Amino acid sequence: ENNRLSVKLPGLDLKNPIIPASGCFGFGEEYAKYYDLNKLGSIMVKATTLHPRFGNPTPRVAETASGMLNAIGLQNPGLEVIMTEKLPWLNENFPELPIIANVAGSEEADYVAVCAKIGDAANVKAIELNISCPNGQAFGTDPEVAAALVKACKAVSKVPLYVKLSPNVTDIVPIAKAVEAAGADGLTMINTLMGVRFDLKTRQPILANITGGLSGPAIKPVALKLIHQVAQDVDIPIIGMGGVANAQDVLEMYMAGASAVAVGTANFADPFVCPKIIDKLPELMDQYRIESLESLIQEVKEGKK
Amino acid sequence: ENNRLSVKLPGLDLKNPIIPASGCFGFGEEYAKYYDLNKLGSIMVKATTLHPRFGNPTPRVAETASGMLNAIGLQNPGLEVIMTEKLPWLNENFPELPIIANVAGSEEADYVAVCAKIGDAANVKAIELNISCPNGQAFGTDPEVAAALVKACKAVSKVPLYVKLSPNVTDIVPIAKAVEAAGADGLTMINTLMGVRFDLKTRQPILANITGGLSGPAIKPVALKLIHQVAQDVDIPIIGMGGVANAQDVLEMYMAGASAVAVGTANFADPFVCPKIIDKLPELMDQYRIESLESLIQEVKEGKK
Amino acid sequence: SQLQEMMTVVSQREVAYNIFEMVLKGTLVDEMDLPGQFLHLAVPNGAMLLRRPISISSWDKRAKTCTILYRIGDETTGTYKLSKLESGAKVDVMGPLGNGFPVAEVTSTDKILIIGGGIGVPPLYELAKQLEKTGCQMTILLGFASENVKILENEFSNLKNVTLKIATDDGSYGTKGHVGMLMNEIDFEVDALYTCGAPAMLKAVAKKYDQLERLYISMESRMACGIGACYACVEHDKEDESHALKVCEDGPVFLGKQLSL
Amino acid sequence: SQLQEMMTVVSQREVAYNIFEMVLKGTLVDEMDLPGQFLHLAVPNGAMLLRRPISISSWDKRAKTCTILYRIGDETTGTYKLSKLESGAKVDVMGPLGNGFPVAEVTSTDKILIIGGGIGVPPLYELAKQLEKTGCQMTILLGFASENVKILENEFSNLKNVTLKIATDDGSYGTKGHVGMLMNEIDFEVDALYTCGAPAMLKAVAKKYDQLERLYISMESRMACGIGACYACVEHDKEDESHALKVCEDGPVFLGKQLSL
Ligand SMILES: Cc1cc2nc3c(=O)[nH]c(=O)nc-3n(C[C@H](O)[C@H](O)[C@H](O)COP(=O)(O)OP(=O)(O)OC[C@H]3O[C@@H](n4cnc5c(N)ncnc54)[C@H](O)[C@@H]3O)c2cc1C
Ligand SMILES: Cc1cc2nc3c(=O)[nH]c(=O)nc-3n(C[C@H](O)[C@H](O)[C@H](O)COP(=O)(O)OP(=O)(O)OC[C@H]3O[C@@H](n4cnc5c(N)ncnc54)[C@H](O)[C@@H]3O)c2cc1C
Ligand SMILES: Cc1cc2nc3c(=O)[nH]c(=O)nc-3n(C[C@@H](O)[C@H](O)[C@@H](O)COP(=O)(O)O)c2cc1C
Ligand SMILES: Cc1cc2nc3c(=O)[nH]c(=O)nc-3n(C[C@@H](O)[C@H](O)[C@@H](O)COP(=O)(O)O)c2cc1C
Ligand SMILES: O=C(O)c1cc(=O)[nH]c(=O)[nH]1
Ligand SMILES: O=C(O)c1cc(=O)[nH]c(=O)[nH]1
Ligand code: FES
Ligand code: FES
Repeated sequence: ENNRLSVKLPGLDLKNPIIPASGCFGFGEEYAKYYDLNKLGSIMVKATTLHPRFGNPTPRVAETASGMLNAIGLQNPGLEVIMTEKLPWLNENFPELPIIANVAGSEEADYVAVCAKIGDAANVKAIELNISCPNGQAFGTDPEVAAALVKACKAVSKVPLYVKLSPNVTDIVPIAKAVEAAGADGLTMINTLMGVRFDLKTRQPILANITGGLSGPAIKPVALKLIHQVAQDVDIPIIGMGGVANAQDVLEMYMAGASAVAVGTANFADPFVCPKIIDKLPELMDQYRIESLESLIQEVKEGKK
Repeated sequence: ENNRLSVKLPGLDLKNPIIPASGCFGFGEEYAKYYDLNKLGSIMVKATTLHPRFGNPTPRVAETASGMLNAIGLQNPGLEVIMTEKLPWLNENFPELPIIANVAGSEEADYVAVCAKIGDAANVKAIELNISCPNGQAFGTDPEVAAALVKACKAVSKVPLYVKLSPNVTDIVPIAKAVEAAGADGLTMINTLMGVRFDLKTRQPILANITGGLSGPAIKPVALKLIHQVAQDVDIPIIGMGGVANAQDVLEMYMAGASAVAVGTANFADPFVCPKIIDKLPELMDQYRIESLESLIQEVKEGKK
Repeated sequence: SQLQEMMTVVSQREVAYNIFEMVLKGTLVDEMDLPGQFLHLAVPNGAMLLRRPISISSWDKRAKTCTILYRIGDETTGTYKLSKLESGAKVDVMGPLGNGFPVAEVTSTDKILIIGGGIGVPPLYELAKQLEKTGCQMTILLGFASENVKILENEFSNLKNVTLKIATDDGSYGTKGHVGMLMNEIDFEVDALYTCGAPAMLKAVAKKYDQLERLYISMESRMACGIGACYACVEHDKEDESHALKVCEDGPVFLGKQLSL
Repeated sequence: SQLQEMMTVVSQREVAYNIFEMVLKGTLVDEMDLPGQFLHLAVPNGAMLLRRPISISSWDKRAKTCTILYRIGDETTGTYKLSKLESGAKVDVMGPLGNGFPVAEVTSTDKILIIGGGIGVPPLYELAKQLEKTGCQMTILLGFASENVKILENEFSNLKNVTLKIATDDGSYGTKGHVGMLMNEIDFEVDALYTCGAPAMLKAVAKKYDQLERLYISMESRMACGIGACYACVEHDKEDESHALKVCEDGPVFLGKQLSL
């Protein structure tokens, strides 16, 4: 890549700010067949839990206008398998690709166990605390509760801790502040909103889980609102996500206050969406008077109040 | 119309369940040029405030994927003008069209003044309390506060009181229950979610108000989730809205638990969307084994737990 | 019937840098009579629900066609997707809409001034065509950012009793500069003015001819419904305190100064 | 290159009640070799991002084309919008994808049974064409809800060493009833079975031939990514406790009983 696209975030020295979002890229195996994963700034792999999980019954996905619903249920092979097979595979093929490990769980002790171990993996450069799984969340809706968790995990993590916020709250500001004061090195947002779809013939919800998480271009305006809201009073970097489908969106996230950008749902529509964005980015920057993304971050940051 | 489409709701004897949503139909004058407003079950006119309001600076609208943002700012000519000109116009041309009056304000006393008067209008058959304006809301996020307001307005209203809920909350259930216990005859939901859009050239938000309300097909899954959630434990009817663009959507709202359906944003895309839905509805019902919407409501209601 | 129709694309060609000229054919042309009215076109993308408001540049009564000139943005805009339409493609159209330019209320002995710039120039073409059928003097002053953007010159100068003056900011073709420079040169006594262009240009025109009674300004705004129901496209009347004017229903065109209906 | 391509629509005709047959032309046909593989097609609507997974029914190597048979829903579905495509229109395609039917590992002396029903019938056509090139007995049992839905009969019976039996639930054409009735009649000793259809039908087949080693079942599921990364299209392995199988990568086709890889 080139200098104009590089950003420095805690634990993350990215060649470009394009990072596939958690749960949308597996552990990189499938998309490696499509293109050189080294073209990416980093990857946010699927949620890892202390114990392997099958997940929710099927159907697990549904389509909505400019978005989709999912209720996978945090399926993953467990920490042991992820530590011995998944992460090593990425480290063996793509040694220089920094990876962000997504961590989830049903209770504090579960989060703690994973955070304390997952950092041993040479290629894991940061942890993304998933306190926001929709269908996670019972930890992302109360500031004091979220803070308690973050503090505990921070005390045991060997790598920087990024916290993934939920958009399903009345006021995200108190939650963000609390999490920052508790020791979080950065934030990532947003996880999905909650939605439902009904099958007219059966009169029953399409998803077996009834409710699911809503993602895609449809939620971009909400993601921007929240990122912008949180950026106005947090002193730690934010990696934004929610409806990014092209380079223009990436730039819009920057205007909102993000430092790097994750792409989720778009990979399903177009498996080459990430490399495309990376390629179109410099042209777009030229057109909008942007010398480097590093300069854009600072410019948006000082143009506050 | 015909029997299969008629629904009986407090104060509302609708020929069909299609009602244009508040702020998307003005006071009916403009769309009357397009078609006979008598084809509609009812109309939800623009918010009325004690004092006339100009609203927010422009731009007031923006487009998003499968939706749009708006920050009109509650512009309306005031109660006096609405009582003497707007409502009388509808009563003179369409005497048999029941109308739902949307009420808003900055404080309890404002809501109270409007609710106490607006019911005098012969054609106003119900009041829709707007405690949810995004950009309203400072009343729709706390159960006790919402309840206090609803109780006061209910004591002064001569017509049934329907309360419009906000989707921008952590848990809508407590708010719904509180509002029901306070005397509300029914509920309508949802109002808009909050979003933002940035102009790449100016690096500034497109809307002058910065934030706006997000509506359109994009928010349908969220509307269904909430309606379904609330319907499981409220004993009063719900008029649903959020992303309805066709007859299939109307039926989906019914499966979720709504008794009638409002259509907002779709009118902008297609000014004949309402009459079209009304016409296509019977065919669709045939196909999905529905004899009457009145029977569908009961069926969905007893198929609970 | 008379409000919406699936018009047919007769042709679509790019006439200037990123500016397309589309010729539509349909019965809606029959309702057209006033210049400055607009069409609310629907984008061929289900994710883009808001119709784009574009003024009618001209129409052929006998041929049953109407012509619109419009600028496109990047791959993510609707105008871009609109410009991809071939011959025979259908376009969902809402119109004619809005209050047009007051034409049939002027003598055949008046000195008319028509000022335009950029994409505000198109509706002014049908204005001249309608005024040529009446009689007297017309002096059109058109301004552009660059020659690369210059449109409708060939057909404007092809009009009788018309005096055309072109100006260009940087990419020079005519007189170097802005339309404000041309306004300074004109000697004759103007009895009516018609303008349509960038807010900055409209400000210069309204300021220079502050007390010209027949000063018509065609405005632009972000719209949604396009018929006056949403209250999105609002402007202030004779000063902040008064009525609220909708650019889609009361406008596009209004009376003098910083807006009077 | 070899994973995605903007294929061209050679033709598209409705062959049965709401069932279309589309013939696509493109280089992707070169990678095709196994029957039962699928194509992930993109809907011509920006608001519908999820690609629809449709099996390949057959392909012509020399002509560089592939043919897919698919059912459409109402105005709001993507298949509906897909069926509106004319000759020359482009279709965004991802494929070949999935594990196909194991063909080149059977003798020219085996008794083959192929059971199909409804929209599960299409991929089974290329299966027979590939097995005809090998040699031995093939007995295809096809079931449909009604004659109005019946597809591919003319080309199935146009195959050598093939014995075709059609059944129809209500709208009778062949033997009145379900495929379960046909299964009861067959006398010969089957050495391999290939099935693709409704979950109910697949259950009857797997139950009747519980211990048939070479029992291949082509499965359906709600998908998203189509390559095995999203974990949406998941199924259970040899009993609940074991591995999780993805119908898009490990499948569509799996081994016997209520699923074994
Ligand atoms: C009454 C009227 C007449 C017009 N006549 C013409 C004309 O004859 N020729 C011409 O080239 N342009 C004209 N415009 C401007 C034209 O409508 C916008 O440039 C165009 O709608 C921008 O759409 P987009 O395809 O770029 O979409 P996007 O940029 O993706 O934006 C999507 C939404 O933003 C709205 N929007 C974005 N920018 C503008 C803008 N500057 N003004 C208004 N709406 C905007 C779009 O209409 C749409 O609803 C007119 C505007 C108005 C209000
Ligand atoms: C491996 C595989 C092969 C298939 N092969 C064929 C074939 O050859 N011919 C054929 O007619 N059908 C086939 N199907 C079923 C076909 O994919 C669905 O009928 C179709 O995707 C439904 O899309 P829709 O256009 O109706 O959209 P909508 O109903 O609007 O639904 C939108 C979303 O729902 C998904 N969806 C809805 N119903 C189904 C369903 N029953 N199964 C799977 N996805 C669904 C769509 O794929 C899409 O992502 C196959 C399915 C799979 C998994
Ligand atoms: C299929 C699917 C699975 C997901 N699984 C996770 C997950 O494991 N952990 C997590 O933090 N987020 C998960 N996400 C959510 C995000 O990675 C992401 O925030 C996203 O959905 C919002 O951005 P997008 O619109 O680009 O998808 C998942 C999303 C999808 C669609
Ligand atoms: C332009 C605009 C103005 C609106 N004004 C109001 C209003 O006056 N009062 C109110 O209760 N809701 C208002 N709404 C919101 C709703 O009527 C409605 O809940 C809607 O946006 C959600 O449904 P929809 O997706 O069908 O639009 C407004 C919506 C729009 C788009
Ligand atoms: O695994 C899932 O279902 C899941 C997890 C999460 O954090 N968010 C989401 O949308 N899906
Ligand atoms: O007038 C507005 O801006 C408005 C009011 C309201 O209740 N909701 C909305 O989306 N817009
Ligand atoms: S576009 Fe709706 S009031 Fe003008
Ligand atoms: S479609 Fe994503 S894992 Fe199968």
